Amino acid sequence: NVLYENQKQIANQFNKAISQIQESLTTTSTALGKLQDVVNQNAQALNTLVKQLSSNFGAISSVLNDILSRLDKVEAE
Amino acid sequence: NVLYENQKQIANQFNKAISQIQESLTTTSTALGKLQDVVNQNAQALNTLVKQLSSNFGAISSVLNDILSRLDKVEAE
Amino acid sequence: NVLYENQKQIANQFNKAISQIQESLTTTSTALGKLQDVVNQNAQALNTLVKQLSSNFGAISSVLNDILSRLDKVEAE
Amino acid sequence: TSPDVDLGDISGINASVVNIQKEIDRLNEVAKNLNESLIDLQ
Amino acid sequence: TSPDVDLGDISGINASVVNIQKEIDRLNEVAKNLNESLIDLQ
Amino acid sequence: TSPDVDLGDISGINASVVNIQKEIDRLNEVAKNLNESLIDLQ
Repeated sequence: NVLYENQKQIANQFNKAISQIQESLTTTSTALGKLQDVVNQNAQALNTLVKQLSSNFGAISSVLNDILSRLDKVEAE
Repeated sequence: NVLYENQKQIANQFNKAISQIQESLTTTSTALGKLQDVVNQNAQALNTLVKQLSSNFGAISSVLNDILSRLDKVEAE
Repeated sequence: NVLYENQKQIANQFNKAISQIQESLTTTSTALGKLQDVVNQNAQALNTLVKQLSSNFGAISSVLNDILSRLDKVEAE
Repeated sequence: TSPDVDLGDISGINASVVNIQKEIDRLNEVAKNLNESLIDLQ
Repeated sequence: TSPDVDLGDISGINASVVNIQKEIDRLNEVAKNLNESLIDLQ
Repeated sequence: TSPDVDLGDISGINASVVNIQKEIDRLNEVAKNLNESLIDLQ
């Protein structure tokens, strides 16, 4: 009754607390998933950006060199 | 006394362990906040970068085309 | 025997559950470490990118201005 | 007659922002709520 | 005789992707497994 | 008389690094410390 209800005290708490812990674990899992998704999207964005930039600098380089060569010749004649 | 102290064993542990778990939850929360802040700052940085780059490529494009047209005409006369 | 095994019920669960919680904490720690590593690598990548881009725009600016000045003079004579 | 340069348009590249504030806040709350999951053995 | 422009090659700059799916999934599992760590006091 | 090109200066754009090592390490420690929160029922 007294020390039989002392074993019923432990049980009500441990049960309720496990309910809180289970919730904390799924919340943590959800937060980690949301971070993984954005981290990876932004990685992709950056890599796409580098591709396009590397293309554009190739073109710019080539055109600048051509212009410089053309202008050299036009100034030398 | 013996099995009355057996219910006092369970309580000292469960209390101390909940103290550890509570700490683990706030530590996890702090870590997630620090990651959210940096992820978002770096997103912002990237977006600012794209803005400025898109501006600069517009200008570069326009100037290159003008130069090419000008040089064409100067070479054709 | 009955309420002495009621204190042996609590112990088997609390032990097994702490084993699950300990695992959840190290799993969370591992996940956070993997996110920190990628976040920081990608920060580094972005900063390296800005360095190189700032170099390249300096050069492009300088060359464009030189070409424009040269072409101005060639058109004015 | 020189062709247009035609650089690629990068203005559609976008980085996303994350929102886990709900989760962060909830973790702090669950930690505070484990106070009344503590035993008083009397 | 104008020297080549010589821009820097940025094509080796790479962002990495993260893989924590194993961990995310495992957290959900450990949460579900704490069901049979619950007491039935009889 | 052609005006200067005047490109925008991007050199102030900076990505930040995160430091959660304290937290990562502490999680591993709290896990190890839950060993002496285990019961020996005797």
